[PDB]
Amino acid sequence: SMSYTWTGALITPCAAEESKLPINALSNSLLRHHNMVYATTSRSAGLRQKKVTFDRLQVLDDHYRDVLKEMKAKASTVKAKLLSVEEACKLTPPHSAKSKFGYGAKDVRNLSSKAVNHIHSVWKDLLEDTVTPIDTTIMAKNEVFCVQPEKGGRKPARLIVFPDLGVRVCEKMALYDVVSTLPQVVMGSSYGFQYSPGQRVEFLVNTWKSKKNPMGFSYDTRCFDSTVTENDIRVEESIYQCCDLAPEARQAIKSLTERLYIGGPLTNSKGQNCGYRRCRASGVLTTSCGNTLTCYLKASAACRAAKLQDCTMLVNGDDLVVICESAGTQEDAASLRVFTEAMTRYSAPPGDPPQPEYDLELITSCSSNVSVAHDASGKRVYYLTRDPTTPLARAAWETARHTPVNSWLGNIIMYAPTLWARMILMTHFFSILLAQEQLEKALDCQIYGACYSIEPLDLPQIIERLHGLSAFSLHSYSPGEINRVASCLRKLGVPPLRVWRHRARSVRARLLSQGGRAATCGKYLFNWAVKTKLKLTPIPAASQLDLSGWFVAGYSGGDIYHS
Ligand SMILES: CC(C)CCN1C(=O)C([C@@H]2Nc3ccc(OCC(N)=O)cc3S(=O)(=O)N2)C(=O)c2ccccc21
Repeated sequence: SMSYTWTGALITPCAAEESKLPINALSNSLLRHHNMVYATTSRSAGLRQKKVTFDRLQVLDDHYRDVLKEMKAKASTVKAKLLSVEEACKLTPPHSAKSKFGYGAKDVRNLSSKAVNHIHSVWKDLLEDTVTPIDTTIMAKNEVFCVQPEKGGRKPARLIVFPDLGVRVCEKMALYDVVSTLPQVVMGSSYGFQYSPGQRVEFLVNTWKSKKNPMGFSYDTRCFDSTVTENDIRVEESIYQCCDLAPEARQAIKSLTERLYIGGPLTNSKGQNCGYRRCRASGVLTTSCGNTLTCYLKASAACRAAKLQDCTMLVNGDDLVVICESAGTQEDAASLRVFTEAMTRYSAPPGDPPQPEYDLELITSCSSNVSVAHDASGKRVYYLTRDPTTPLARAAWETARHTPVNSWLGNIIMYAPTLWARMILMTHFFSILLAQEQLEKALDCQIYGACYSIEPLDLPQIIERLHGLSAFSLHSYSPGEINRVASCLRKLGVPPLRVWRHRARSVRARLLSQGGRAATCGKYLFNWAVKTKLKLTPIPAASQLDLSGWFVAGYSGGDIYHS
């Protein structure tokens, strides 16, 4: 069973692709070593194709079937509803790719006769036909990274595979409720997407402390989407079908599974046949839910095979971390080899070889790790951080280019308590917003794969709600964290933190002069900058903002808009 077969036709871009970091008058203030930042293009698609194309062997034992039975029993308690055409239409992003059948995303959102009637026709076809493969478009992703020597230096572009807009709206009708509600029921506390950043830290810290002698490890599956087999996708559907569903929903789900999710023909941007997929499509509604379930199933069974004691898992898509009871250094090493052997048999072999870790702060999961700082009272506060290299490289790109998704805003929200987000990201971008008088302008960014329109003036309310008032007063960061940030700044040629402190005093003063919500941004987001701090009190506007739906489920690749 080959993950892909290829015709020879190239993966083509839809427009001009930039690989070199764009530079304007503002670039140098953030980053000096411009040659270190690059974007992935279709020119490296061939290299990705070779990496993602392989034979999958699967050997399924009693542990696997045992866990599946338990998952199905939980799934059987879920009652899910079909979305109406209108409800599905409103979940479509305004700038989502247009249909090849004579309408765009804005037509869908406006409930135009042409769009709605076509969607009805696609739905009718799904109910009637459960065999005919549905067309997909294959594209190379344009993503910004910093060069990383020993990784081959530069990573090839990721492959995105997605069906037509009409099909995407139909996916929503059939499965939006399922993928939003089922994962937490089946996986419980192990489902990562139910957690805000602070809630994730809470879960990780509490889990670590619950063990007598804790040991943890992240498990990196090599090219997870390609490891997903027809079996896996059919198993996922069987889980979905355990739900209390309308007969209509059951038919649509069965059809989508057979015709889209299991595999299908690949078409480039020019309309040429590129080949065939027999693995996970990155750009469907069930991608996040399917991957989390599949990873959870394989990992749970692998934990049993390895006889891991008092196991606790945390799963987000392909991203897996396990915390358990240590049996000793040699014993743990042996246990992880058995775990890896089990995962490999299930068709989930490792990329990075898994290693036991006895320091929670050194465990990276969802590209992030738990670190410790101190609040204004001097009390230890745990928070989520990461290596700032990619965030800052993407911030550099967004400084000189308008982008659909503003990664900097998402990074400020999710990493608000961090040294680097506060000192660099907040300072840099609020200065930009002040200069253009664009503080009031709402910006698009993605949280857990879903698109949100967010006003930067709401940041103090957002940060207070998610991270607490402590996020505005954190100090005395860990030596490891300080060292990592320092290494990043040297690498990228970012001005030292002392320069950022000086700049922040100016940014703060400007914001305070503006009045209104801008003054609140100055007071709260930049209280770290001044030597004599203010009191900091709860914001009345914070409880008014609707933050439900932010941390319920993952929707990466699912074409989801929540506003
Ligand atoms: C864990 C989280 C609190 C911190 C890291 N983080 C994240 O993990 C995500 C995120 N997580 C995640 C993990 C795994 C994942 O796998 C999807 C797959 N199909 O394998 C997809 C996602 S996401 O939903 O695309 N986004 C994210 O969107 C994000 C955005 C801004 C800032 C931080 C983010």
